[PDB]
Amino acid sequence: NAKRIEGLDSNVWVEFTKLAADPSVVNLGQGFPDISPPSYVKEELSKAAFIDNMNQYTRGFGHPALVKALSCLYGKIYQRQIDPNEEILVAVGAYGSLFNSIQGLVDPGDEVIIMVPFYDCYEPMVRMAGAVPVFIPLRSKPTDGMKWTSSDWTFDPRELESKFSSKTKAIILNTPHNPLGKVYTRQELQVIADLCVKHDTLCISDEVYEWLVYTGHTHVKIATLPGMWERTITIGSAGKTFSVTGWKLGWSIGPAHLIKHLQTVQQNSFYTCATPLQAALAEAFWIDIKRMDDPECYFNSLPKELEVKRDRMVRLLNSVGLKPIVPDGGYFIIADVSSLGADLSDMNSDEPYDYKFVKWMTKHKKLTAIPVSAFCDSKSKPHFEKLVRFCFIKKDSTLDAAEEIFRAWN
Amino acid sequence: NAKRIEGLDSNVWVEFTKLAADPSVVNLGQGFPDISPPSYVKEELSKAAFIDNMNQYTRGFGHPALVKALSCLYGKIYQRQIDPNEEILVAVGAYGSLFNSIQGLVDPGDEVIIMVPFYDCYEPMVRMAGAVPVFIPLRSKPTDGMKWTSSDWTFDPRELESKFSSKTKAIILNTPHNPLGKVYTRQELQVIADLCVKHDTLCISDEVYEWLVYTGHTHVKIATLPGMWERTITIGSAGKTFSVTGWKLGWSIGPAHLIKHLQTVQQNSFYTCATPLQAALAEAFWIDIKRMDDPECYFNSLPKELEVKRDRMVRLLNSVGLKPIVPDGGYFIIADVSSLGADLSDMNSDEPYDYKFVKWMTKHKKLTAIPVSAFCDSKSKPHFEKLVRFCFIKKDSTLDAAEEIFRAWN
Ligand SMILES: Cc1ncc(COP(=O)(O)O)c(CN)c1O
Ligand SMILES: Nc1ccccc1C(=O)C[C@H](N)C(=O)O
Ligand SMILES: Nc1ccccc1C(=O)C[C@H](N)C(=O)O
Repeated sequence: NAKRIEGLDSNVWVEFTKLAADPSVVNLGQGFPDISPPSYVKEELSKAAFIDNMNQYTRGFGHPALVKALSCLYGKIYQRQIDPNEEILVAVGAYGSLFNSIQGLVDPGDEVIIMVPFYDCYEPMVRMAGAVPVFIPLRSKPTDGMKWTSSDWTFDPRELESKFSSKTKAIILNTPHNPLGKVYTRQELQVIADLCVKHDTLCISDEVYEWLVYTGHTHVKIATLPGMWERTITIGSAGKTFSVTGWKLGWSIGPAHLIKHLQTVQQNSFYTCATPLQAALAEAFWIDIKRMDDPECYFNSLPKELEVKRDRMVRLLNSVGLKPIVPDGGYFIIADVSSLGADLSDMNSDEPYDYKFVKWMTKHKKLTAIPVSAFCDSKSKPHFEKLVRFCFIKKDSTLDAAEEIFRAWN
Repeated sequence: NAKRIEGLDSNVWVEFTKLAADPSVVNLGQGFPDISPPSYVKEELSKAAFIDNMNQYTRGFGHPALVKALSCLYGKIYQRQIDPNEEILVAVGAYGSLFNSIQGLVDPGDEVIIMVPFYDCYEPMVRMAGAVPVFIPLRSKPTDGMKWTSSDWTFDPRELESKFSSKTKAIILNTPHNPLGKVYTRQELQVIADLCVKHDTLCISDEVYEWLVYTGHTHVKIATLPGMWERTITIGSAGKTFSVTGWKLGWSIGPAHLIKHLQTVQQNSFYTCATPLQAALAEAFWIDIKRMDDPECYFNSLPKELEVKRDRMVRLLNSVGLKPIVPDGGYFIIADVSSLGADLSDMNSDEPYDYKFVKWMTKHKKLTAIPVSAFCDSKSKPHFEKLVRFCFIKKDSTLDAAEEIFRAWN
C-alpha cells in the first residue's frame, strides 16, 4: 500500500455493512432515496440509450449539451455569464468534484479548515493530499423556548478567525449541511468570506443539497459574495438534483484559473464521464429550466414534497421522546437520543454512545439510522455521540412502516 | 496549482480537439467507434433506466451483479476462481483503473518502467504519484519478406533487464498494444515475468483490447504465468468489450492484498460508479458468457468483423504508398509515411514530423489520423516521428469515404 493512503483504509460506510442487511427492518440510514425519480429523467436515459453516439465518448470535461445547460441555470443563479468550457467541470459525482478540487489545489503541509460534524470524506481527501485538516465545531445557542432547529447551531467568528494562519489553503463549507441540515445565513457566510479575502485562501463549497430549502430559509452561495468568485469552487450533483443518486454526476463551477487545475486532475485520472447519463441529464435540466416559476419544476416541487416528510418525522420522533432538531434543508434529521431510557451494558465496547444506540435500535426496534459521531473528528465525538441521524427522502409506504415502529415503541 | 500536477496540464487529446472539428472530414484518428454497439447492450440500459433502484447508489467497488458476472467470465479465462468482492474493483474506465493502481501502489521516488510507444496517460499518471518513469523502446526486427506486422516489433531482453534496479516499484504492460497493435508472445511475457519475480516488483497490465486478436495470434495473460498472480493487476474495459466507449466502466483483476489498496483509493476519490450502466453491463456479460463457444458471442464476432476491416485498411494505405504495419490485435493501424516526402516544408513550427504530416493531410486530403509521437517521451520522438496511426472500428459507409479520399489522392 502506498504511503499517501496509509491509515485511510477504514471508510465509515464500508463499516455499515453491519445490520442493514436484514430484510425485516425499515432503513432510515443511508441517503438512499426510494421515491421514483421524475419519470422524464428515466425517459431521457432510455432515449439516450438508443442513439449510437450517445454511447461513445464525449468532451472530457463535460458533455457539450450538459455544460451548456449548467451554464444556463447557474448563470441565472449567479447573475453572471458562465463559460461552459472554462468555468465548469463535470466529475463522477460530487465526490469526484471534491477530490478534483483537493488534489488540484492543495499540497503537502497546507492546512484545510473543516467544520464538524462534516460529511466524512472531507478528512481523508484532505489527508490523502498531505494536508492538515483543521477542525472547528458547530455550537448550540439558546433555542426560542419553542422547538429545536438547525438555525440554533452556528460558529464563533473569533474561533474561526483563529484557525486561519498563513498555512491555510482552503476552508470546506457544506450548506445545506449534512448531517444537521443547517442552511448558512448571509451573515455566517460573510464571516467566511471576510477571512478568505483577508488570508487569500480558497473556499470549496459543497452545495449538493442546494434546492432542498424549507420555508423561512434561502440557499445563498458564497461564490456570489463580494470578492468570492475568484477563490471559490462550488459543487453540485445530479444525485441530489434529480433523485437519481446512482448516476454519480456532479460539477464544479468556478473561475478559470481554478477550474483548469481541476481539469488537469481529471484528464490524469478518469478523464471522461458517461455520455448516455450526461445526454439524458441535460434534457432533464432543460425541461425543468423552462418552468422555474412553476410549481411542477422539480426544483420547486421536491422541497415542497420533502417538507411534509420532514414534518412527519419531527412528530414521529417527538411521539416517542427522541428530541428532534428540525432541519432548515436537505433530507436528513438528527435527533437527540439521550433523554431516552436505556440499557447499553449489553455492549461494553466503548466505541461511541450513538453507535451503541444505533445497534440497539436495529436489534430491538427493527429500525436503523446513522450515529452522528461518524462525522466527527476523534476529539469532537464526545460532544455529538448522543446524536443520531435519520433520512426522510422516502416513499409513504416506507414512512408508514416507520410510523408503525414508532407507534409501537412503548 | 498543486505541485503534484506540475506540467501535467498539456494532454495530447486536448491538443487534437481542433483538428477534425470540420464536418466534411473523415476522422480516422480518435478511438471513437461508429459502428453500432450490440442491440442487447442498448436495450438493457433502457430496461435498467425504468427500474427505480438501479437509478440509486449501488456498491462502491462494483455492482454485485456485474462483479458476479466478471468473476464468472474471468474465472473461465484464468482457469481459477476469482473473488467477486476482494479480487475485483470496478472503476471509471480503464483510465480510472490505471489511476487506482498507481495511486494505491506507487510512491514518490519509485521507478516505473514503460515501453515506448505507450498509451499516453501512463507517463503523467506515474509522474503525479511522484514516481520516475523509466523508458525503453520497442525495436523492429527484419520482416518475413512479404509483410510488415506488429510481430516484427519486439523488445531487447538484456536492454529491458538493465532497466530494473532496486528502485523499480513496477512495470506497465499494454497488450494488445496501442498504438502498434502488438500481441505479446508467451516468451516476451516470460521475460517480463522472470524479471518481476527476480526484483520483487509489480506488473500492471492494460488488456482492454483482450478480445481483439486476429488469426494466428492469442491473447496470453501475464497474470497467469508462474509467480505472477501475487504481483499483477490486470485491467479491462467496458468501452472495448462492448463497443460502448461512452459508458466509461473498467475493472482491475488481481490478488486480494494488492486489490485492497486500489479500493482504498477509490473510496476516497469518487467512490461509486453509476448503477444503471453496471446493471446493464452485468446483463450483457450474461448474454455473452452463456454463449462463449459460438460465432455469435460478441467476444467472437467483433474480432471476426474487424479482421476484415483491418485488411481493407492495409490495402488502402498501400494504395497511396503508405507503408502499413499490420497489427496482431487492437483496432489501430500504424503506417510509415516517410516515403512520400510530403509538402511540408513550410509549416515552420518545432513540432515532430508526424504532427505536421497529419495537419497537412487534414487540410489537403480531408482525412485525420494520430501521430505516433504522441505516444512517445522526448528522447524517443525522433525514432518514431515518421509513423502515423489510423483507427478502423468504423462502419462500411465510413471506410467508403476514406476509400474515395485515397482513390483521388494522385
Ligand atoms: C454533503 C455531501 N457532499 C457530497 C456528497 C457526494 O455524493 P455524490 O458524489 O454521489 O454526488 C454527498 C452524499 N450524499 C453529500 O451528502
Ligand atoms: N456514504 C456512501 C458510501 C458509499 C455509497 C453511498 C454512500 C451514501 O449514499 C452516503 C449517503 N448520502 C449519506 O450521507 O448517508
Ligand atoms: N484519448 C481520449 C481522450 C479523451 C476522450 C476520449 C479519448 C479516446 O477515446 C482515446 C482513443 N481510444 C485513443 O486511444 O485513440
